[PDB]
Amino acid sequence: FFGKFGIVEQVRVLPHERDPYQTCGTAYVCFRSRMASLRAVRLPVHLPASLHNRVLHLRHLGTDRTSDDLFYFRRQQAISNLVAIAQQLYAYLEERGPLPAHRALRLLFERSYPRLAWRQAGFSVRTCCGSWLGFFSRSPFNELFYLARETDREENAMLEKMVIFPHLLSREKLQALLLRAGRLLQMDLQNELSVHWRTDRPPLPDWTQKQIQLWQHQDPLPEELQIWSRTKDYYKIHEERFLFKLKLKKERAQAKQEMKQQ
Amino acid sequence: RSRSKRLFVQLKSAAMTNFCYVTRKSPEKKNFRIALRKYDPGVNKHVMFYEARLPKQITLSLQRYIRWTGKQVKLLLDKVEKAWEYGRFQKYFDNQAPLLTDRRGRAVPRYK
Repeated sequence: FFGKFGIVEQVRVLPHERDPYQTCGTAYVCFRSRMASLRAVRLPVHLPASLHNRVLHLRHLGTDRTSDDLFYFRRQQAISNLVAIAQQLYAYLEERGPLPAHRALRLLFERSYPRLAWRQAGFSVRTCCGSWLGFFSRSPFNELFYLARETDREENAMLEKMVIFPHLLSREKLQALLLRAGRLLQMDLQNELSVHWRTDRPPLPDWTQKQIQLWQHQDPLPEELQIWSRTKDYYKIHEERFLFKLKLKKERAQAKQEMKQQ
Repeated sequence: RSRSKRLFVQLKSAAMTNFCYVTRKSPEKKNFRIALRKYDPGVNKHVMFYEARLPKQITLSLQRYIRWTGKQVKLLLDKVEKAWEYGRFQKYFDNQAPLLTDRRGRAVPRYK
């Protein structure tokens, strides 16, 4: 995991007081570079179910910087706020008709995390889309709204001369669109936590990939050794039909591999 | 143990039905070709039959040794291959060996 940020000099995991084969829950990661360590400390580490769904908390020993353990839930709140903002803007357009951008945007509010205090809607937009233009141009919000001409300075000037028009939808279509927007934002949230560990790294030989696999899975034992487990009580060991079936399966697999090659 | 020197002769049908009769002939007539006109049930009448040229043992002990150690498995794998190429194990209308093995890996039912 931590190779994504630079060269890792060492990783150590403290054993449990009562079971040296298990961990107490603490580890130390020593990096080659200060910048790499500082980049690594920024986000917490979310683990899958097989690792008990734990969220690992990181603490830099040279600067006291800590990971942002509330990132996931704050982003979930931001996504809910964005969906609410879209619904509010659509309702405002349905009531007052087409509206200018700089006046419509000031009618939209979000609820802060975690206690849900009303706020001017400017943070969810920049945490989920980066800007109001991104919000409008990214799907499925461009299926709800249509921007029309009559840096931050460019953004403000560009919005100061627009009118937001609605796409006339039914209740069911709008509800489906809102659910779709929520799902897509959720996927965006998961991507940044599950970035791939081979990003910007050289390819690995087949032997190296097998060594990587062996840390998690063991290859099946050879079938020639396995055949001896057929008990004499019910089986005839080394039976002709059984061995011919094995040969036919091997031939079929080789033929399929040849087809794949060609 | 019989001590007769008579030669065994197999008369195959000339109708290509694979039907045969069997008899014996004197050793003096080794190079004499026997031919007869006899009934052939494959075609339902009398056709010609002609004598043919007719150009180790796998015992119980050898079978047991192979199946317990599998050091000369090819001998029986060849018989399995011949059966497979001929048309055994075709899944249908076959009471004897419809399948190579059951789902659990046994070669059943025992038909021999």
